[PDB]
Amino acid sequence: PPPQPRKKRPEDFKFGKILGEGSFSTVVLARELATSREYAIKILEKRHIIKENKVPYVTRERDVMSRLDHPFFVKLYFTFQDDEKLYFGLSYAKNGELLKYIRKIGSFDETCTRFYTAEIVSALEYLHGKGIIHRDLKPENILLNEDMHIQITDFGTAKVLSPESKQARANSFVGTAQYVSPELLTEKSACKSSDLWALGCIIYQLVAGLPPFRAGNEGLIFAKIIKLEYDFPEKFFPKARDLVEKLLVLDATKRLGCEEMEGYGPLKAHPFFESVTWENLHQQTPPKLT
Ligand SMILES: CCCCC(=O)N(Cc1ccc(-c2ccccc2-c2nn[nH]n2)cc1)[C@H](C(=O)O)C(C)C
Ligand SMILES: CCCCC(=O)N(Cc1ccc(-c2ccccc2-c2nn[nH]n2)cc1)[C@H](C(=O)O)C(C)C
Ligand SMILES: CCCCC(=O)N(Cc1ccc(-c2ccccc2-c2nn[nH]n2)cc1)[C@H](C(=O)O)C(C)C
Repeated sequence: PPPQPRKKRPEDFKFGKILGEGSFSTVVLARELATSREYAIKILEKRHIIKENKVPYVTRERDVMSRLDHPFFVKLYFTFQDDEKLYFGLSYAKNGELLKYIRKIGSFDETCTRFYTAEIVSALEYLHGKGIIHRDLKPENILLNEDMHIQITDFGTAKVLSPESKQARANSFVGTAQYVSPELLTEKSACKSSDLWALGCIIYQLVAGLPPFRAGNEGLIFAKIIKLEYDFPEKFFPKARDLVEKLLVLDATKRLGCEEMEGYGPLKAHPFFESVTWENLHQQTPPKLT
């Protein structure tokens, strides 16, 4: 086989605190003894994922993450298993979820909204260029590294579209109610443009402090999405409002940035992004949130 480092094993690490608990996974900070490097190790119990029919999501996460090579994504460095567990060695995003910052500060100023929006747009341009739909983009899945650059995660519900068939639509029903696109609800398929709908909701949330479609329960949220039933608060940055209006469009072929709208060029050219230097965002110093 191709030359590669020795496969790792649990005894190669000292495990420390739990960083997160999921319904079928747990993430633990670990130090690799031989290097002193720190990883976030996602651990899944084989019996549990077998019983709860989660193996396809686990295999999907490994397959999609292994294809990514870009600074705005959590990195999958290695995987291994033992008799009871599967292990993913991921980069550790020390500053946690973007959602945490929205909640603490209430909403972002225009400079920070623009910067973080531009990072997300650049990450989506990369993903869509590889024919990958995220399908569950939301602030909880946009992590922040030590330098406050984004690290998008949660690829177990992502989809690699088939280049051989020029596949544009994916059929699995996945996502989170507040960010799900109208085409997934009504046509039961998603496309790359479904991520641009989620982007619109995220920009709105950064400025307004709440996602645009919101209610106590999921069904009520769905009813608002399909009617495009939302409003802006009064002081919303005007160019950001124009951008959100060009993303939160019911017809998935009419969202700025989608292929039918001639792609990322026109989206990056939107007036909200006038000052952005798109070429090397990950090398730029992020603006301070407070
Ligand atoms: C190492 C974890 C357990 C893996 C394994 O070895 N197994 C379970 C299983 C389940 C689902 C899949 C799967 C993966 C991707 C896409 C679809 C599916 C799937 N498979 N069925 N429905 N969806 C693979 C393995 C055996 C088997 O089922 O082969 C059992 C006997 C323990
Ligand atoms: C409907 C597919 C059902 C499963 C199956 O049958 N497949 C895929 C697969 C993927 C992943 C695993 C897996 C997941 C977690 C941990 C270990 C494993 C694993 N992988 N190998 N052994 N265990 C298992 C099966 C065959 C194969 O893998 O070839 C298809 C492609 C014919
Ligand atoms: C049962 C191990 C032999 C199967 C094997 O070798 N492969 C399939 C594979 C690999 C890794 C996983 C996996 C998924 C989630 C978490 C950990 C692991 C894991 N298990 N062991 N290490 N990582 C599932 C299936 C290779 C590959 O598809 O990459 C082939 C191409 C050589």
